[PDB]
Amino acid sequence: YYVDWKMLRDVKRRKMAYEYADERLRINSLRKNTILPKDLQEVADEEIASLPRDSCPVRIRNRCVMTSRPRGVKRRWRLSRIVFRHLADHGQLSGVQRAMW
Amino acid sequence: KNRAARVRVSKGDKPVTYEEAHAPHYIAHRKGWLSLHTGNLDGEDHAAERTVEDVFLRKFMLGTFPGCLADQLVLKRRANQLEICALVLRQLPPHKFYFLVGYSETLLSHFYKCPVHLHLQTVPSKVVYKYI
Amino acid sequence: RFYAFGKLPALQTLREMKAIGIEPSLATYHYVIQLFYQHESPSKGSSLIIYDIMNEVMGKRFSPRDPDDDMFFQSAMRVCSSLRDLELAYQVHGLLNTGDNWKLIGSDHRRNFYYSKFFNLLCFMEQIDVTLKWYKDLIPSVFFPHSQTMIDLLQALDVANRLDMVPQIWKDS
Amino acid sequence: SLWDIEFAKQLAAVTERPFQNGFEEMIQWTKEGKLWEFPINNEAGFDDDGSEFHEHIFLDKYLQDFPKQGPIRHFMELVTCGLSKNPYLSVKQKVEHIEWFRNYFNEKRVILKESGIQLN
Amino acid sequence: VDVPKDMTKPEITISDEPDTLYKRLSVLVKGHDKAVLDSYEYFAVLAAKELGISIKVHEPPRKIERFTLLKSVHIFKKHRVQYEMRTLYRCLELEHLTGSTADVYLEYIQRNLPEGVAMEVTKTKLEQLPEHIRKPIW
Ligand SMILES: [Mg+2]
Ligand SMILES: [Mg+2]
Repeated sequence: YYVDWKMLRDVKRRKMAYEYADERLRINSLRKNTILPKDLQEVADEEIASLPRDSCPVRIRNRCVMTSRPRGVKRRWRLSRIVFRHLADHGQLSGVQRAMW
Repeated sequence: KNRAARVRVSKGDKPVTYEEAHAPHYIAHRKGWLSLHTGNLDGEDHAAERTVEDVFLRKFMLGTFPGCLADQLVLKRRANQLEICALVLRQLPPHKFYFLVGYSETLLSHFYKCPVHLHLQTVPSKVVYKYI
Repeated sequence: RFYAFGKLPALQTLREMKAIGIEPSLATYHYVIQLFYQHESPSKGSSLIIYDIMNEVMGKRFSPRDPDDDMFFQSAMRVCSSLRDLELAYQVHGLLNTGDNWKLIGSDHRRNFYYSKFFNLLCFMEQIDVTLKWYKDLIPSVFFPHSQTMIDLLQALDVANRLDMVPQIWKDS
Repeated sequence: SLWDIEFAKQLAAVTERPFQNGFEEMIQWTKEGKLWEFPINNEAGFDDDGSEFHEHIFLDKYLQDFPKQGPIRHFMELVTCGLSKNPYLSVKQKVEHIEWFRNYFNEKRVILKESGIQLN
Repeated sequence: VDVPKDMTKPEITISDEPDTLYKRLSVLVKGHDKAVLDSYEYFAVLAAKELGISIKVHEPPRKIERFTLLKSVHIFKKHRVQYEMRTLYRCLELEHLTGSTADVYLEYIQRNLPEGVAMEVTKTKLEQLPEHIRKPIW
């Protein structure tokens, strides 16, 4: 079990987005190019908008990995701010400490 | 009032480990880090991995040695091997202790795909820093 | 397994292989020491032959690569306990520690035989200066005292008149 | 030969003691592959198909079949140049990209001819 | 008293090849707490003096990374908690080394790396000239 249904959704999304990365890239090559004619690019356009909607990366969310919180995340530990503090304050995060200066 | 990772003052009878008697603002000042690994240093990678690994180890160890864990775990990571070091109450017969040592070390070695060492230090009763 | 005097054809075999270039295994030498022991109890000359065969065997560094080899270092030392000869036990030990000591003894029972007998020799045959010394090294560290090694320390302190080491050996025992 | 294997096992059984030291633990572990090799080289374990830098940098060979003067040369020389700078991919994979393009352009001849440039 | 006899069996071979020369070899140790880096420095220097490796040691400026999070679970934005991670450095600069010596010294040093520290090894190696450049011209 992932902690939340939402997290589940996200796992799927990352899987699909991993699978179609090659197709998406190859097509958006054509799409993003001035050199090729527009007639290729409109077909290529429908091509990439044909692809399953959950395969596109912008639909991914970086979520807290233990607690599933959608924001207030620190990218480095993939941790919610709350869970991060909870680990660091027991000193289970090496080299992390309160800051005085 | 800050509450984080604190053990509040009771009527004055409460036994408190050296660890538990020091609030987060004392980390790196008086008490030290319960883990050691390269990941949180300036130019380094995979901090996240090691954090999750850590969390799972504390949970796992706490469940594998029920009731006999004295203080929180110490996790040293060196050049791809993790030495877990624990303070253990004497509860079990040394048969059960060695069984669990071997069982654990093998299990976790196959889980995390790296050599795992386990070092048990045995103690009569929870070492007491304060009150009591 | 048949004749105790069938060591003479076997001895011939022991020379035979030495002609064709193949270095005799520790298993070979073991069986040699087995029949040579069965004929060592009544006659002490075959003893001298085991001791000299061993004496040539011990100037060398081993490669214990054949199947049966454990009982060699079992019975190579086993003879010195019955015949009470310590020098050749020093030699068996110098042999053990040489090539790979660890690889030269197969089992824990057959391991404690070794120290039972060897320390049996060390205690009565040698000065207290040597016995007290190898005591603290062998006993708690490697393999633990049986009854046979227990009685030996008792008879070692009666003859040399040592009343100082009784509390120590008692607390250890 | 199963008997030779049981012989090597019976030999390795008398040979193998429980470790007498740390250095032994580390030695057996290293030979086993559990421990790391020192001094560390990060490229250890991965040779990348024994390829050499010219099977990476110069992709001209796979542009042999493609219209030589067209805008397709422009586009494909860009794709090519991109793959030339790409560390994370193998030779095989780059070539698979190239071929997907071969196949996709050769899939649509129609749109290319109609486009105002005759394209091969 | 009890001494194992004939305990040594090193295995070394000499290939005919011209072992690689290292003009300079820099080793950067990052760690969290200073004291460990000092002990490590002591050990490293000592280890090099015994191999006659002729090294210098200096200390690169420390980096402190700070960041903030909210102090409360729900809503007081006015209150925060700030965390640090301090990275401290030592630099071991070795000069005029050989290939084998480098591999040994580095093996020894790297094995003994304490758990809270990291290491970066910059080897500048000496090569004379490539073949096709020597003195041909096309
Ligand atoms: Mg829920
Ligand atoms: Mg987003």
